[PDB]
Amino acid sequence: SLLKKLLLA
Amino acid sequence: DLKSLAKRIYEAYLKNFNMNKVKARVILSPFVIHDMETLCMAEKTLVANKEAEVRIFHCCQCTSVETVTELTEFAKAIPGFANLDLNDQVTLLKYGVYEAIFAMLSSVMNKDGMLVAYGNGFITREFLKSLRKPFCDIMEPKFDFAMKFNALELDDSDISLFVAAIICCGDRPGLLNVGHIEKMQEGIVHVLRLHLQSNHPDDIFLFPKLLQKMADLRQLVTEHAQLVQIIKKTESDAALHPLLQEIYRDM
Ligand SMILES: CCOCCc1cc(C(=O)O)c2c(C(CC)CC)nn(-c3ccc(F)cc3)c2n1
Repeated sequence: SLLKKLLLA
Repeated sequence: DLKSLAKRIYEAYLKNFNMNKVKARVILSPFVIHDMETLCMAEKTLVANKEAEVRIFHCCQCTSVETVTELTEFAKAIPGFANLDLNDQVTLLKYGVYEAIFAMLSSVMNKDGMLVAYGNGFITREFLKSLRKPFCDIMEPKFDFAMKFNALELDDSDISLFVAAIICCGDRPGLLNVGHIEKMQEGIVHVLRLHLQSNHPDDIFLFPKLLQKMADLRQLVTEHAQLVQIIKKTESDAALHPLLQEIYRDM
């Protein structure tokens, strides 16, 4: 998910 | 540790949001968009075919995507947010970002319009209403919320803690560690209470006012998602950004 992608920056 | 929580959250707010209340009021005190003519003039400079309402829709949703990314980095800087399981972090952001977006959006709004394009444009409230439905039905409840929210005369230090309390909400559907997130909110809320006591000694009832604002925002977002689905299903050219459709999905 993109939100996961944002939170794993 | 709670002794530095208020300063830490305020610093993270100043660090991560391109626009805040101090910056907005300076500007509001910018190309004015008030008709189809000035909209086209503004777009000639601030934008690198589709119907005018679909163009504003895209500029609006592109703004939200940027705010969602800023809110994501803000939440990362809230002490204890990163310690939560990653699925809990997604849930808090999923349900929290649009409550925070409409709360912070008040900072760039007055009774006549709102700042757009990173402070470079100002679109009038009447022009948005003059649009065709359902696009003219979107911003009216946000201006009304912003008008009563702005009357509380919060500053960026108040708003930073308010947004932190919005994100760290233990009530969201599907949360795993409810008891710990609730304790995180209790600390943020307690620091907010203390801050409102010092920063707004003239209104010893400001904190219950803000509690109601959090409830008002949850209703403002649920009604807003209904409009998102109206546009997703009945507007072909109004494509949804993948990140936003992820957020609005099952919410
Ligand atoms: C400051 C920039 O953001 C403003 C605030 C804003 C936010 C959203 C949002 O849900 O992300 C949004 C939308 C969504 C569909 C309902 C896009 C997913 N549509 N509109 C909107 C469109 C046309 C208008 F004429 C006025 C508002 C919006 N506006």
